[PDB]
Formats: sequence, C-alpha cells, structure tokens
Amino acid sequence: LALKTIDWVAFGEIIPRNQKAVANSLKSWNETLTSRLATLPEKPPAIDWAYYKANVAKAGLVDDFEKKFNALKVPIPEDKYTAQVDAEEKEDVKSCAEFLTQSKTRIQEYEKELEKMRNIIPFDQMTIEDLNEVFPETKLDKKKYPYWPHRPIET
Amino acid sequence: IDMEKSQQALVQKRHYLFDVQRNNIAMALEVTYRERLHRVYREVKNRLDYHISV
Repeated sequence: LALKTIDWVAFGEIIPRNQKAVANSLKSWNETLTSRLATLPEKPPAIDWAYYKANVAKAGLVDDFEKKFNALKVPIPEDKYTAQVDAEEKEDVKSCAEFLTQSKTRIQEYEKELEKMRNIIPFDQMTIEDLNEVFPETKLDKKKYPYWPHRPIET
Repeated sequence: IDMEKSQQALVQKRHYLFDVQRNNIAMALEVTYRERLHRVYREVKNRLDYHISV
C-alpha cells in the first residue's frame, strides 16, 4: 500500500510517441482506481452475532455461521504482474550505460572542439591556410577545380 | 552541449514510468483484496437477513 510521489509533467516526457497512448491509458487506470479505492472503506464491519442470535430464534445456525465465517479466510491475490522489474534496469542500461557513455564521448568531443576555438589566433595574425584547416568549408578543393581561382566565378 | 545535458538530466527520471506501473498494479491487487472482504461480509449479512425476514 506504499504509494509514492510523482511530478506527472516530467513523467509525460518519458515515453516515445509510440506508446504514449497506452501510457496515458494506464495513467487513467491509475487515477480511476485511486478514486475507486478512496470510495470504499478499509474493512467490512463486524457482524452483530449477539443481536442476530437474539432475534434469530433459529437453533444454532446463527452461531454455526458465526464460527464458520470467523474460520473462513479470503484468498489474497498474488503478485504475478510483478515481473517486469528488469525493464527498469534494462531501461537503466539504455539510458545509464548505452546512452551515458555515448553522450559522454560526444561531449568530450564537443568540449575539445570548443576549447579548440579560443586558441585560434586573431584574424590579423591568421593566413588563408589557417582558415583552410580551421574551416575546411573554406577550402578551395583544387582537385575539383585545379585551375584558378578553383571556384566557379559566379560562386 | 546544453541539449546533451538536458538528455542526461532526463535520464534521471527514466524510471518513474515503472514506479507508476508498480503502484497501479499493487494497489489494484489491494482493491481486489478489499472488495473481496466487503463482498463476503455482504453475502453473509444478506444470507442471515433472509432468515431474520422469515
């Protein structure tokens, strides 16, 4: 009966677009069942065995059923859905292992390139080759345009 | 950089979904439990009410 806190707005960011429908469906399951539990009380009250025996002139059926009832015990349902927990962990892998290190390396890369930006000498100091290697997009790819100026003039 | 950081933060809450699933299923089992109790109480009281009315 341990029910935990949720920031549903963040939760909504969780699922891919594919399963969002079932996600919201089970969310509605949650709310409806929560309210439904709020409806009924915790326990079915005691049966007035004394009063029944008093009014109920029946010989022993009163206390007969009293005892039998008190003996009978309900079948508590058993955890069977309670199995997909590895999902969490394997999801944890996808995010914390299969995504943590890949994102990390993407960063270390981007970090490196960035810090490789502040080290660029002031343009006054630079020289065409400086741009060429800094921005290969400023290359003139002479292999495609071996003749001067190596770019379509209209370009 | 910041988009990647955002993904990293989003990873933290990547478990909440299953937390919700667990809460729902467990409380549904509790629902079945409680309703079974109330229903047995109902049936016994009704059955004895039969004879009281008789």
